[PDB]
Amino acid sequence: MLYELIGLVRITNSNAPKLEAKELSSTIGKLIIQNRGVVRDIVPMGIRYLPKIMKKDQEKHFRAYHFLMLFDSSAAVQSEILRTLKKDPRVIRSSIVKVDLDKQLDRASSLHRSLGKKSILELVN
Amino acid sequence: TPFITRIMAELKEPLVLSKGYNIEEVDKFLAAIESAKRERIEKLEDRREAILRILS
Amino acid sequence: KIDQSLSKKLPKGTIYDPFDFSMGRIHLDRKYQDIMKSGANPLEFYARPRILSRYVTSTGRIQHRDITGLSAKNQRRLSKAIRRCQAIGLM
RNA sequence: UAAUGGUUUAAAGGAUCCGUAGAAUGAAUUAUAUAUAAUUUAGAGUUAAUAAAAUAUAAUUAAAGAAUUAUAAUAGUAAAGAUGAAAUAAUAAUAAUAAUUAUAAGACUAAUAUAUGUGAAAAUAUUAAUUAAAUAUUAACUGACAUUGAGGGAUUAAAACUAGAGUAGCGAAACGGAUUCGAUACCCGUGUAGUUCUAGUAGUAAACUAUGAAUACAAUUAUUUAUAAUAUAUAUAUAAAUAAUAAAUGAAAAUGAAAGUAUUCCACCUGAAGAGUACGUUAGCAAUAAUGAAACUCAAAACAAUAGACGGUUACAG
Ligand SMILES: [Mg+2]
Ligand SMILES: [Mg+2]
Ligand SMILES: [Mg+2]
Ligand SMILES: [Mg+2]
Ligand SMILES: [Mg+2]
Ligand SMILES: [Mg+2]
Ligand SMILES: [Mg+2]
Ligand SMILES: [Mg+2]
Ligand SMILES: [Mg+2]
Ligand SMILES: [Mg+2]
Ligand SMILES: [Mg+2]
Ligand SMILES: [Mg+2]
Ligand SMILES: [Mg+2]
Ligand SMILES: [Mg+2]
Ligand SMILES: [Mg+2]
Ligand SMILES: [Mg+2]
Ligand SMILES: [Mg+2]
Ligand SMILES: [Mg+2]
Ligand SMILES: [Mg+2]
Repeated sequence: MLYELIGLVRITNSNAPKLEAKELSSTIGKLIIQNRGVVRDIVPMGIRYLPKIMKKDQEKHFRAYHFLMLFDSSAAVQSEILRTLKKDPRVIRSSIVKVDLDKQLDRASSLHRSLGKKSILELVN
Repeated sequence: TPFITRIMAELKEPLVLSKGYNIEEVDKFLAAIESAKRERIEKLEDRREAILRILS
Repeated sequence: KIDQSLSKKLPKGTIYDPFDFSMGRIHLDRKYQDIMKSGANPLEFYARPRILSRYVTSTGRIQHRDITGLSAKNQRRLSKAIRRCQAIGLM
């Protein structure tokens, strides 16, 4: 199954805000690939202000580093990834949505599919 | 009953691919793509492994 | 000067009639005054708060189909996308 | 001496579907005596392909959001709350109410929205995932394998019960304050059970479209809705739904593709009251649920419509 994760990583280190998101992506990608998975995209969204002052665990956030990860993995490991995301202080919000592959093996992320690039092959041409 | 068990076991075999693919055909097809590209190695192994993981 | 509402600006290169120089024309203009109104699937914009913040109110209430003018399918998809965006910490 | 009947509203559709028997019913051609046989694909199915969000439904797991209540603080001051107006044994000088923060807990799901839809019905609209089901059209395949369905089975709102958790709000009962001739009520305050979750029991609702299911057919229009084209235009064709109808039916109201024309199968009704009562039986922890009489009494009783009268009924004028 193809899945699209959209994480909202915290940025406490002001001088290098991307520092957290990089190691988040590294951890999740390592898990996926070591569990017979594949990572198709790690599309970075930017630093953005959250709509509200969201309180993950016992610390309040007003902004976060948004990032998207498109990855092919099985249901069990996808649940495991969601579990690790939900119990990580670094992550404020997380969400994994399926991308249906009944038509096409190759499919771009939601952002590129919205821009018009239906599959990764268009995105690389 | 033998039939149900054999069918389920054949489903559970390794290198079994979904969406009507066969591993023998897939390997031969990938080799044919590479030979045709020549006629007109670890990176190709990674491409093969990615394909087999997606189609597993 | 006069209020711009009471006056009519005839565009450039357009034909006109004497009727156009009248309050009837302005009144008739008042009475007879996009991305989702297309093949695009609104459910692909669930991670794009800027696009689908156009189809909500200042307080965030999804606009009725009478307002958005979308098809029933695209109204349903847009509402689903907006709710999903609200759930995933965007919006 | 009326069934040459009925069941939306007069008595009467089973809550729903699944399905067993049916001494119920049920396609086509040919041959031989209603059957047998061989053939066929129009019903009913299976598997793919293609298109579409098969998004909605069911279970499970993981999340989000506004608010409420309580607790603690901060500053600030005399009232607050409720009502038609007031008052409450437990609002406030022990600093309340209001405001601003911070913690905690339950329950619920604003907009979209039409329940459009999905589901057999009951139900079901905050998000995500897993699993399961559900669409149309083509291709190929089976060759009547179908329909309905007594008994039976399964599921089944709200209330209720048995255990164990939870209990913020709401709130039977109870206790008080009002109102009143009286209050046993409406209104106000505390508020137990319940409402929540887990495992069960129970199987009832105006479980309603007050309308059982299937099949064949019948004149139009307008909308959508979903496909298939053809080059926004064909006011584009083919389906379903919705709305208004023709005909038909009907006591009418009205129904309207069924309450029409027909066929098949099942359920149910036979004046009112006694009575969904008593007794018995079965089931259930119970509450109860199912099944379900008779005597006695009467010439009633009901439905639709008509014209008034009336209304602490609307609007408009004068
Ligand atoms: Mg007779
Ligand atoms: Mg009645
Ligand atoms: Mg009746
Ligand atoms: Mg019924
Ligand atoms: Mg009934
Ligand atoms: Mg809503
Ligand atoms: Mg049946
Ligand atoms: Mg309900
Ligand atoms: Mg209960
Ligand atoms: Mg208990
Ligand atoms: Mg409680
Ligand atoms: Mg109360
Ligand atoms: Mg009274
Ligand atoms: Mg009370
Ligand atoms: Mg039960
Ligand atoms: Mg009862
Ligand atoms: Mg009943
Ligand atoms: Mg009748
Ligand atoms: Mg009884």
